[PDB]
Amino acid sequence: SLEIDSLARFAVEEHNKKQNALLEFGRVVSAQQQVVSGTLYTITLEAKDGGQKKVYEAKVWEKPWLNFKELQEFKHVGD
Amino acid sequence: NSLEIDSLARFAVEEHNKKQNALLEFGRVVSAQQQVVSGTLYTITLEAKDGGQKKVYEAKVWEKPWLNFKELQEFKHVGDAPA
Repeated sequence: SLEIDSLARFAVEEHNKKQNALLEFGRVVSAQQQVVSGTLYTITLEAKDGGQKKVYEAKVWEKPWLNFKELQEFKHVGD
Repeated sequence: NSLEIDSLARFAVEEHNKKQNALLEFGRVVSAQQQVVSGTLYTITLEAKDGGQKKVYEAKVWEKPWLNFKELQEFKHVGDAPA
C-alpha cells in the first residue's frame, strides 16, 4: 500500500529530524490501523521518587466503554 | 471527573513503575486537562538501516486527514535483523 509506505517513511524522517539521526528507510513489514475515539487526559501529578517529591506530566488515552487505558507519555517536569 | 482523573493518574504511575522498574510513590493529582480524540492511528513495523545494520522498528502515527495532521507518537527499536 502506497499510503502505509508513505506513513512509514514519514515516521523515519520525523525520527531522524527529532533525534538528529541518519536511519535509512528499508521497507514496511506489516501495518495495522484503527479508528481513534475516546479521551486524551493530560495529567500533572506529584509523586515521591529518589527521596524527594517530584512533579510529572502523564498523558493517558482512555476509552470508557472498554475500560481501555494507555499511557502515551510520562515525563518528569519539576519538583 | 475527580475520581476518574485520580484513577488515571494512579494508572499512569503504576504503568510507569512497571515499564521502567521504578518506585514512584503516588502523592496526588495537581491538575488535569482533557480532549476528545479522533482520526486514525497506524501501527507500523518497518525495517531501516542504522550505520551498517538493518534493524526492525515499530512506529505509531496518529493522523487526522481533514486537517492534514500527522503525529509520530512512537518510534521504537524492537528487533535486530541478520547481517
